[PDB]
This record gives sequence, structure tokens and C-alpha cells, in this order.
Amino acid sequence: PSDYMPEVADDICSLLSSGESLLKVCKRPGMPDKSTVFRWLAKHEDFRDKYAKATEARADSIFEEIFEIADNAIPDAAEVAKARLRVDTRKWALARMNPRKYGDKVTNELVGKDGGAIQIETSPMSTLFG
Amino acid sequence: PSDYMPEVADDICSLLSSGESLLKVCKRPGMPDKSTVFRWLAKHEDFRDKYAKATEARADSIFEEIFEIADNAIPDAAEVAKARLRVDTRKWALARMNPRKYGDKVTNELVGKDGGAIQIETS
Amino acid sequence: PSDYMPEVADDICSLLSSGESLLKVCKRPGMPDKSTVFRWLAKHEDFRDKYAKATEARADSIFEEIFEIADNAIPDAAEVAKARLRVDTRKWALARMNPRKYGDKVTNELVGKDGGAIQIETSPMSTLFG
Amino acid sequence: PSDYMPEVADDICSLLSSGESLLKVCKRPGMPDKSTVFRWLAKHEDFRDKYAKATEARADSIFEEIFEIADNAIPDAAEVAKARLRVDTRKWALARMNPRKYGDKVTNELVGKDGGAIQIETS
Amino acid sequence: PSDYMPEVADDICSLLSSGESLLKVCKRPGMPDKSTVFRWLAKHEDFRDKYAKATEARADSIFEEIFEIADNAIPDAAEVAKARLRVDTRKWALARMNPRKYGDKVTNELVGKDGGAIQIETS
Amino acid sequence: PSDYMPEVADDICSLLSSGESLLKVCKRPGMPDKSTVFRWLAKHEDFRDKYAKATEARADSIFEEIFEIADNAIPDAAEVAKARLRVDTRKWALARMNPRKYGDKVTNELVGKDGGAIQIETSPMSTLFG
Amino acid sequence: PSDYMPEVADDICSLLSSGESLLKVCKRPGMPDKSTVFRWLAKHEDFRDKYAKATEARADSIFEEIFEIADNAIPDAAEVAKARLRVDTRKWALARMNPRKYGDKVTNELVGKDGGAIQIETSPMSTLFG
Amino acid sequence: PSDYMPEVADDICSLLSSGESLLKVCKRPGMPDKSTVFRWLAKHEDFRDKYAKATEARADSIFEEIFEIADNAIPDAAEVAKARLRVDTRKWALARMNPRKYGDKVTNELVGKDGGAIQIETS
Repeated sequence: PSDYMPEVADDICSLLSSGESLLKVCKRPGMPDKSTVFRWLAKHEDFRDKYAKATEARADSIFEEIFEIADNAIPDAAEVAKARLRVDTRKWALARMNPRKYGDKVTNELVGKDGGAIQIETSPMSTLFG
Repeated sequence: PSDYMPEVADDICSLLSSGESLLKVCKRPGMPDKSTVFRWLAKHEDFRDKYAKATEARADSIFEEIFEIADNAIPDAAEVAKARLRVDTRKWALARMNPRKYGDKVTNELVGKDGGAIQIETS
Repeated sequence: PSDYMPEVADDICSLLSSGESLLKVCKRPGMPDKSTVFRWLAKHEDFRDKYAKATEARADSIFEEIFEIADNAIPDAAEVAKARLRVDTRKWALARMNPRKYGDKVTNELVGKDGGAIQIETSPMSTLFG
Repeated sequence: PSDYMPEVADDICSLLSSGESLLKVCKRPGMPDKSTVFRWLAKHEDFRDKYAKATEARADSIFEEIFEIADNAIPDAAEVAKARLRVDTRKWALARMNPRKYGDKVTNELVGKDGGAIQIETS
Repeated sequence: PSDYMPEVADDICSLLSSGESLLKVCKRPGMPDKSTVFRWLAKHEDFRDKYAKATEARADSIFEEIFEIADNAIPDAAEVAKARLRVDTRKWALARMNPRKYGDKVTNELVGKDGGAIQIETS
Repeated sequence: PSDYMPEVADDICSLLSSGESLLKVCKRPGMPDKSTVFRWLAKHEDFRDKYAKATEARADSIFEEIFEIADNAIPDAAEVAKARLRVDTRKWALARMNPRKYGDKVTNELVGKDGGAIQIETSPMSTLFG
Repeated sequence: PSDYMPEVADDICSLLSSGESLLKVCKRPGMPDKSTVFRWLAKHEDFRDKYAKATEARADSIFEEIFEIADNAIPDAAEVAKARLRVDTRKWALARMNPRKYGDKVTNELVGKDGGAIQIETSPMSTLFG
Repeated sequence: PSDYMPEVADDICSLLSSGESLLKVCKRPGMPDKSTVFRWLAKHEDFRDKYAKATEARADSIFEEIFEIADNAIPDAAEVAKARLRVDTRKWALARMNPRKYGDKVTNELVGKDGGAIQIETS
């Protein structure tokens, strides 16, 4: 397909939601190529909105998938290395697909000199930096 | 089973809470598939919340799993690499399941130039 | 056991305090399974409090253990890799068991442009972000 | 072709937008070489901007590429190492092509000593 | 020996101070086991403090150990990996034993957009 | 050449702009050695300015090059390791050649205790740190 | 030696200044063991002061040494791994011996939402955190 | 040669400036040993400064060296590992020789909860 076809776009959203990657989806019978999908996205806000929803769902699906990829890895050096690459790629992508949920989490205990208060000295500007 | 069912959802939460993963909970007979569970979650805030707490319980179980996976790894190169991948995947996931509890922990001692006070100029 | 049994809970706390992991404890004669332990925790504040104390002690015990795991590792590739995994897992866990004591430690010397003062310019809000 | 041409430049943007890299776009017959494209960019702000947006489109294509490179890696030691290098190079590049979208994501919970309020003294 | 003893505790501190680990101190005849030492520490603030300072002394000894472990590693793959693990474990531990001395050290030059002043808007 | 020669300096800038490294450039017929190039830079502002422009262009050229080095790596352990070293070296250098463009990119969502507001307590100075 | 001996302490400072590690120094003819050195340090401020100076010099010496360890490594897998360990250990230690000089160096360009100004909203305290 | 000599020191700076390391400069006949150079530096501020600038020049030379070391690595496992160590050591050193130029570069987009404004409460 080249022309925008909502039924096809809807199927793409459903498959992505389940965790399937776009390039893999686009290899299925009757699907548009990825370039065409991105063109559809660019010109159709209805699709963009549903695709954004599908991306959130895709991330939640992948989050479960990474446990399976690790736990079921064939215990052969090259196969484990591949499983690691697949998991690392998904971890990286999840943080971008939903930063609030899957971004890194750090608690910073902020203290000052010698574990006392943070010491701050303010002074008049000494150069023209405005 | 596609239509939201408050009893099946409560059941899912109980299973997750006892350490079971979503994939296993859904592979059971009569259970909704993963896509359906996620849809339920999306369209019901009450399920979203109990599921969130079940997720924190799941995390506490996974935390104890990582010790076993590491300590009981088969001492063969690929099996140890696999165990490492299993543990690393769980560590990463734990931080997201309960950030307060399992996120990274850093203490930053903030000082200024040469260990003096932090120097600020404002316009 | 399924019913809450304080004497058993107390033994669990003592074993954890010495550095033993929960799943290993739960394999000992007469112990509840881990699911049951977590259920006991959920419903009994007396146990939760003692378990929190035991977790602090567990961390201090593990902190000593990591030296032994490294120093006594069998000098075989796979055994050293396993020892490393065991130590890395403990290091990660210790920071969560007692963040104040075992979290990362960084001293940040904060300076500004060209090693001078930190330059800050404040301006009226330019969008509605309140 | 050395002299700036508004149509060839628009063409380059369209090709980059469809996922094609600059090296490939320039290896085509009748196209400017890379050095010439960069010169054009330097001396025309209108091209700089459309090129920037084409770069963001390229990034969205590359994002989907990394899944394929990882999942379809040949399970041989060197081929997996190569796939890892290909993916790592793309991840790094993506952050620079669209920082808002593909940069690192961190949530920092900022607290003070012992989990109390952050303590500050000022002069 | 289970009951707190101020002389045995002072002894433990002296031994730790001279570089000896707790495991070794406790494996000695007549010494309390590790669990008992930790209990003492928990229920006596005076011991907690002298133990903390003995821990800083221990850290200074360990700091010099890492040079020896690295420089004198047997040049065999697994022995070097073991030496690396021994050193990495000590580096990590040192930061926690004396954060001021052995924690990470970073100098952050903080600037604003394009190297200008840091731009802040407040409500 | 030892004496500053603008035509040669100009050629150096052109080659660097295309992504070639300085030491490689200095091996070409008729080029000065690197020490001499740095001496020319030190004493000639016209060259320094053009060299700075060339460095920006060099970085943009290298940014494209890293894809090719990775994608075309010979699938042999040592050759892939070399390709990785070549790419990692370029990534590191690019951030220094143009920090604004090629530096690391992080979005920090800043929150306070328990995900609420950041809690700040100010107090009079308690030591002489001015 | 057990008793504090300034001439010996002075020699220790000179050897450390040249980059030699303490345990290696203490193996030389007539030197005290490390425990004794630390005892001398604890009780003699003259030695502590000179030892601190020696530590600064030691760091500058090691900074040059790391180039030699890397560049002269025997090109054998295990020997390169050992050289790497020796260099990594020194890099880590240098930052602690002289944090101002050998600590990590980062320039953070701080911007706000969408690359605009950093947006800050202040509010009355909503809990008792003073 | 132990006594500070202003001409030998200027010479050292010139050599370092041309890319030569201190070890090589000192292994030359008639030159002070490393310990003596460091002593000079300690007791003369004028030498400390010219040496600092010579160090920045040295850094600019080393920056170009890393490209050659990487690109010309012998494609053998241990030789590539050695080249990597040589490059990594230089990268680390460069940041300390000229922090402004060769330190790490990060752009931090600072936002508040949920991408809103950063929320602060003060006492």
C-alpha cells in the first residue's frame, strides 16, 4: 500500500502495542514499508495519536519480554551475547518510549562540605554575562 | 476473556503479588492475554493502582531472586554469562518497579572551587 | 508453616542478620516458603519492624562477605566470573538495604564558566508553567 | 556540482528523511560530495533547518533499525560483537540527532542529609 | 563471649586499625563472633565510634593493598581477573569506609545555554 | 616546510574538514610535520581561525564516518574490536570538537522527597566560609 | 624499626614522592612494616605533614607512569589485562591523592524545558520538614 | 643537575610543548631527573605556569595521537587491547591536562515532575 489506509494503520498499532517492532510488522502480508508508515504518520494526526498510544503499550509489552529473553537464553557464548544485545537494546529504547516510567531512577542525598550544610556565597556579577 | 472482570483482575494482582510474572499469569487457562490486561489497566484506574502495588510486591520477590541466581550459577562460562544477564535484567527492572526502594543511591557532597563555598553570581 | 509463627519469624531475622539470603533461609528445615514470609510481613508489624532491623544487619554482614568472595575465588575463568557476579549483586543490593551507608559517594566541586563563579540570570516567566 | 542548488538540497533532505544516510545520498550520480553539502549547510540557513528536520526523520528510522540489527544478529561471536557495535553507534548518534527524543532519561529524587530537607547556608 | 566487654571491643578496634579485617579478628580464639560484634555496636554508641575510626584506619591500609594486588598479579588470564575483582571490591568498599577521602571526585563546570549564563525563570 | 606557508595551511584545513586526522594529513607529500603545524597555529591567527572552522567540519565528517566503520567491520573478533576502538575514539573526540552538538544529552526530571516538591531549608552561616 | 626514626621517615617520603607505593617501600632494607608506618603517622605531625607533601608528589609521578605502563605493555592477552589493571588502579588512586588535579572533569550545559530557561515554581511548605 | 636552572626549565617546557613526555625529556643527557623537575615546579611559580601551558600544548599533540593509535592498531586481539589501553589512558589524561578543552561534555535539560516546572518548597 502507498495511500493511507486506516484499517492497515490500525493493525500496525495493534501489533506494535503487543511489543512487535515496526520493521518486523512491515514484513507481514499486505503491510506498507517503513518509509510509507513514517509518511502516513507525518500527514495524518489520527494515526500519530494512535501510534503514540501504541508506543506506550509497546513499551509495557517489551518490559515483560526482557525477562523472557534473558531467562530463556540458550547457554552458549554467542547466544547469550545475542540475548544480552537484545535486552540492552530494549532497555535503552524503553526509556525513550516512556521516560517517566522507564527512565533511570536515582535518589541523590545532597550535603555540603564535611557533611554539613551546602555553603553558597553570592557576589555581584564580575563580567557582562546577561 | 476480553471484557474487564473485577475478580479476575484482583486475581492477577494476587498472583503478581506472590511473585508470579504477567506472562505466566496470562498463560494460565481462562486468563486474559497480556494485551487485554494492558487494555483493562488503561481503562480502569482502580485496577491500575492495585496492579501498581502488586508490582511493588513482585519487586520484593525479585530482589531475593537475584541472590539465588548469582549464588547458584553453574560455574561454566556461558551459564555464568546467562546468570549475569538474568540478574542485570532484574536489577534494571527493579528500579522501575519501585524507584524509591530500588533506584540508585548516591550521596553528593557539594562544595565550591578549591573546597570553599560554592560561588554564584546573579544578574 | 502457613500460620504466622513468631519463633520462626525470629529465627528468620537471626539468619538474615548473619548475611544469609531469604531464599536460602526458606530452604532450611521447618521454614515457610518465601511467599508465606512476605505474607507474614504484610500482616504483622512486629515482624516487619524486626525484619527491617535484620536487613540492616544483613547488609553489614554482606559488606564483610564480599572481601572473602573475591579473595578466595578459585582462579579459573568461570569461577572468577561467578565470584564477580556474586560480589556485584551484593554491592548493588547493599546500597538499597542501607542507602546512607552503602550508597555511592561523590564529592562534586561546583564551579562556573572558565572556573569562575556560577553565572545565573533570572527572568520573568515567558510561558504559563505554574 | 559545487554551487548551492535549491532543489538538489531539497532532494537531499527528502532522501535523508526517508532513512537514507548522507554517504549514500552523496554516492549517487549527480549529487554533491559530502564536503560540498557541508559547505552549503554552512552558508545557507534555510538548508541548515530543513536538513535538521530531515535529520530528526532519519533518527526515527534509525530507532527502528536497532531492533532489527539486534534481533537478527547472526549467533556467532564476531557477528554478535559487530551487531553490538552497530547498535551502540546508532544509540549514541540518535541522542545527538534528536536530544529531546533520544537523549538519556533520568529522574533524580533530591533529598537532604539523612533524607531530611536539603540544608543550605548562604553568605 | 556474648556479653559486651570493653577491652575486647577496644582490642577489636586496635586490630581493625592495624589493617586486620573483622572476619579474621573474629576467627581468633576467645573473640566474639561477627553477629555478636554487630550487636555490641548496635547497643553501644562508644564502641560504634571507636569502631568507625578503626574502620577509617583499616581503609588507609586497604588503599595501599590495592597497589600491591595490581602490581603483583600473576600474568595469567584468570589470576588477573581475580586480582581485578579483589581490587574493584576494595575500591568500592573504600568509598563507604571513608567517603570524604575515598569517594569519587568530580569537578563540574556549570554553564548555561550555549556557554552563556544559566537561564532561570521563576513563578 | 618549516616557514609558515598559507597555501599549505589551507590544504591542511581542507583535508581536516573532510574528516582526515592531523597525523595522517602530515604524512602526505609536501606537508609539514605535526610539531610544525602546531607552531604555525601558535603564531598565526588567520590559520587558527580557519583551523577552528576546519575542526567543526571535521567533526561533522567523522559523525558520518562512524556508521561506516561499524557497518563495514570485518566479522572477525580482532577486526571488530579494532572497529570498536576506532568508533569509540571518534565518539569521544567529537564531543570535544563540538560540545554543543556532540556532547552527551540527558533530561533530568527533578523531584523531591517521596516524589513531592524539593525541600530546601536555609540557615544562617555556621562557619566562616566567605 | 619500631621507634619513630625521622631519617627513615624522610627516606619513606622521598621514595613515595618518586611514585613508589608504600608496601613496596616497606620491603626495602631497614624499613618499618606498613603497620608501623601508619602508627608513626598517627603520633607524629611532622611526619604527617611531610607524608601529605609526598603524596602530592607521588600522584604527579604516577601520572607520568601510567603512559609508560600502557605503552610498554607486552602484547599478550594476560599481560595487557594486567597492565590495564595497574593503570586503572593508579587512575582511581590519583583522583583521591589530589582531587583538584586528578578528579573527573565535566562541563554541564544546563538548560530547561525544550531548551529554554529552567522553570522553577516555589510554594509554601506543605509538610513539616524543618 | 639539581639546582633550579632557568634555561633548562624553559627547555623542558619547549620540549613538552612539542609533544615530548616528561620521562623522555628527563632521560636525556644533562637533564634533571623527574624528582628534581617536580621540586623545581614546587619551589618556583614562574616555572609552574610555563610548565602548565606546555602541558596544554602537550595535550593538543596527544589528542591527535589517539586517532593514529586507534586507526593503525595491529588487528590481533592483544595488540588491539593494548591500543585500547593506550588510547583510554590518553583520554583520561587529556581531561586533566586541559579540563576546559578535554573534559566530559554534557547538556542537561532540567525539568520538574511530569515535565512541568521544577517544584521547590523552602522553609
